[PDB]
Amino acid sequence: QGIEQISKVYMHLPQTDNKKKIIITEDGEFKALQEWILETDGVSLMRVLSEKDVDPVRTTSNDIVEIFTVLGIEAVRKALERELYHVISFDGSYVNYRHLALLCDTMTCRGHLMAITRHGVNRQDTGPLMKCSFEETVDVLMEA
Amino acid sequence: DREVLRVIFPTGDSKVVLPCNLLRMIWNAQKIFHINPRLPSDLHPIKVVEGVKELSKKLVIVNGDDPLSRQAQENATLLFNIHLRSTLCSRRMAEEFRLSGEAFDWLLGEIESKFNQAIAHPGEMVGALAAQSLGEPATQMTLNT
Amino acid sequence: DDEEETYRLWKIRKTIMQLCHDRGYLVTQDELDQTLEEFKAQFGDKPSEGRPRRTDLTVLVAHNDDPTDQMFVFFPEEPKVGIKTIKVYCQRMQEENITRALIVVQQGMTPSAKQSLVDMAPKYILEQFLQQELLINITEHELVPEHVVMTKEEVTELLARYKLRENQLPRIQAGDPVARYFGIKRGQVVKIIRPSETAGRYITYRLVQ
Amino acid sequence: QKRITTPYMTKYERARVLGTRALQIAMCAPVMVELEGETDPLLIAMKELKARKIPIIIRRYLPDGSYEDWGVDELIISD
Amino acid sequence: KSMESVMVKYDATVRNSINQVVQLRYGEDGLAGESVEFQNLATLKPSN
Repeated sequence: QGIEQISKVYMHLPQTDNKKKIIITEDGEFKALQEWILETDGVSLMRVLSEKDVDPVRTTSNDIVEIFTVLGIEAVRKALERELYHVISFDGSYVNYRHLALLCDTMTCRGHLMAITRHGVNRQDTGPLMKCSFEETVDVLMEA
Repeated sequence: DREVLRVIFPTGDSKVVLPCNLLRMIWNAQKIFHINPRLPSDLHPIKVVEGVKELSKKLVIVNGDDPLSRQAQENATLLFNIHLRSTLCSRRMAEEFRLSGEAFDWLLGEIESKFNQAIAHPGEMVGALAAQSLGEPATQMTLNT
Repeated sequence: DDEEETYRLWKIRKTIMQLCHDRGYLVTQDELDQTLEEFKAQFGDKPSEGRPRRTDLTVLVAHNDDPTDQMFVFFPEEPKVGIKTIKVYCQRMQEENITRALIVVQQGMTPSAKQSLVDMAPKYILEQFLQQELLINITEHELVPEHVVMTKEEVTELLARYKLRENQLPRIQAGDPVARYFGIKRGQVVKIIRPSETAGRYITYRLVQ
Repeated sequence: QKRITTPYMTKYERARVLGTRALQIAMCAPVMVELEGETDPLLIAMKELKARKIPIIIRRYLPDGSYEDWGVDELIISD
Repeated sequence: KSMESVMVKYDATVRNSINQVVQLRYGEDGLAGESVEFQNLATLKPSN
């Protein structure tokens, strides 16, 4: 039974208002409801979404290349923003929103996921005298 | 606007970050003019309505006249206008705040002047400012949780 | 089994009846909310040795603005599709005078077939899908904002209002799930409308290249 | 006309106008206010700004290649 | 080292070094993150 890669799946119902089901009543009041959620160890989301009696809207995964292949590019933007917010606000700290938005916008601007790394910066429409300040001066400048 | 807020904020919280404070600006105007919250006021309500309209007109973020430049302006200052209309309504400012006529033009003139100096300045290196604003809270991050 | 198989064919059908409704085609109202037992009674109880053969499921739709341009969708029978099998369809389009066509591939296709569809560029444009991907509408997910495609008269209003070129916009490659859901070609501009917590609403644009 | 930029003297243009005008005074340029016992070439250049009497024009460069010229008299001093 | 040359140009658009638009308005609102503070809506929470 089951999907090949997901190995262990837990079960619990939360008490926080983070994973609860918040509904608007007929009197327009916000009411929170405890609902069972499931968490796995292993990811193959395209199949888990296709199964029955599994919410296809709110189900997500904490790996973003998977969401990139499965959901798109804007979903990567929003998921990356959400994970940055969750790791920042873990110890009660706080950082303004404009910085998260600008970072997760310049990080997914050219269409695909380019990491802020050595060979992620190596590729853009940049000049020759900037790639000479990074460890491959002579060869790229000979090309130029 | 009440129905639009319920879809912008689905969870239901109310703590948002915005320009110039409004409750403190009402509290100030209640004391620069010795407002006595015990007697009837002289603030005609259709004055409140039209004053808030005229003030909302002079808050331009995207200055233009043609469409696609007249709807992006309404998208930019969408939340602040909702907040301003819900706080300065005719019922509340005749029931709780009880501002006078003289003390309302001051408040209107100050909202605009403390908004126009919150706009960003053309030339600040926003990129580098957002790169060290996230890196130093990476220092507070726990090593292995 | 067939209960799993009569369920999927109803689900995949309901998805496509929205996908073509998004692209601006005319789909009757009750076709959108066709419940399961109604589907089971119309097309057949089971496709295992049944009346639903994965043919008798095909759909032909006409555009709203113009009754001439039409779109077809095919459901191949074999797991992986060969060469003349699409030319069987290419002939079926050749006879009925329809250029917009889709094929709901069952499990896969051949590299030779991959060659056989990129050739007819100026005519008979076909879109290749997968059976698995159409099982869920990704557009109604939580993270995915609302996209809208702009006519070529509106795009020339941006670049003249913000005094831009078309190279200076944010880019999106025509290979991600929402670029194909809307059937987008290179050189088009799509408009995203998302709500934010500082302003309330923010409209951004993407160039598909 | 068609001036699309802000009528407020930004934070950076106020720091460069005060620096340049102060250096011109140190090299014997004629002042444009009635100072009273003032000697610091940067204290004088600050009270000329308070009186809107600095003879300098700012050329703002838009990112499409155009520009427009604002007289320091015409701008609303931020501070 | 990644994001060094992003800045706000004189028409309120946040552009890259090669003038590639990144945001049509800074922070989607147009305001500096220096003169803002917390408030309450007081319209979404109460009942009908």
